[PDB]
Amino acid sequence: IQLDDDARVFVQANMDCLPTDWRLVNKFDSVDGVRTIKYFECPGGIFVSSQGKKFGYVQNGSFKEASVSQIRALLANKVDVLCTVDGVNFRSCCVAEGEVFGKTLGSVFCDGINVTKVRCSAIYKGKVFFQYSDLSEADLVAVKDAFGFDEPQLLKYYTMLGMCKWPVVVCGNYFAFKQSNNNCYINVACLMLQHLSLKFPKWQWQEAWNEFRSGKPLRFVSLVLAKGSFKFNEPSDSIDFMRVVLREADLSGATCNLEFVCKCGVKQEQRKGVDAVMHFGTLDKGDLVRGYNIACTCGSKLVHCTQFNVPFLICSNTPEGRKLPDDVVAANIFTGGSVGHYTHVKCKPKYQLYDACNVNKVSEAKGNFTDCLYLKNL
Ligand SMILES: [Zn+2]
Repeated sequence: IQLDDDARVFVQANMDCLPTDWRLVNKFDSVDGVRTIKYFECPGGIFVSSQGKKFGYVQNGSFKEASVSQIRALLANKVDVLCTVDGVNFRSCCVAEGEVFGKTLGSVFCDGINVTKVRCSAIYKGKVFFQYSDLSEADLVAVKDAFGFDEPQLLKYYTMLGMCKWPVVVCGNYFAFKQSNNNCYINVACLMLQHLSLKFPKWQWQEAWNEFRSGKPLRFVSLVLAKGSFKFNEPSDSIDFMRVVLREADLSGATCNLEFVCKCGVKQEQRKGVDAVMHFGTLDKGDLVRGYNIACTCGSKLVHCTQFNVPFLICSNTPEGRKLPDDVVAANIFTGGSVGHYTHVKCKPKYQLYDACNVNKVSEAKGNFTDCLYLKNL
């Protein structure tokens, strides 16, 4: 015949199999004077047709040339979806069935999955679609309000959401991440965060945290990796991850009084929030009260905490072998060597080692500990 490849495909496909809503025409007509072959009749008074080799449709009395995709879209049931950039304001949009979402929506995620190249279907009806390309200044304001991100951070977030497909499994009363991409610093950090009650002012963070608490941490993890300077597949410190998390949380009630003494002189401060609950340079809470030394330009500062008003404490240090202080609830261990694996112990009632996705009663654990969590006697 003389039809275009696509058009030939479409026309002779639905020839040896004429669909339900249709009707075989197969006739000649004179539309706007021009000889036109009408192939089929479709709902809405549309006749899929050809003016020789040009392809299209007749509606009312006019012929319009159109791609097989445009026709296929015109005949299809439209699906309505909710588009947003921040998960706070939404607009309903229609997308042709069988068509690719990306065409009309730009880059999009749905339920944590990139669907920029998925083909539309009634299953997506009423689903939320997150857009993130071609963002106006208003959009970026919205994003800064709901995510606390700028544009590069947002793009990083969707990138991580794409790449971080780590299975998460149940281990006793906790969850843990299958090991890959040097993710154990994330694993032990989250094992520690699972003991904590937190709320987050920014909506996307609170929502992600709710999923986290219900055993679905990947979204939240992706937010954290986006907020910080973490690189996929690159090992980092558990304490950094925890710090980013806690910097995002509402810890306004948490304070403590600190005193420093060194050659530079004498300083007294009240630290608030994350600064009140995270401490570096000792693993022992008791040292915070009795005083301990950290390194400084002048050599070494003496550090003393005189007042605590905190929901919990995390004391961290460069990895060291030592007997665990008496009140520790959970701890991170950095086991060096060539690479550098992280594992985690919980102390009560059973002293237990969490390593990837296994749990075993501890027989002997000498170190090297890097983070200790305290919930009582503060
Ligand atoms: Zn000094």
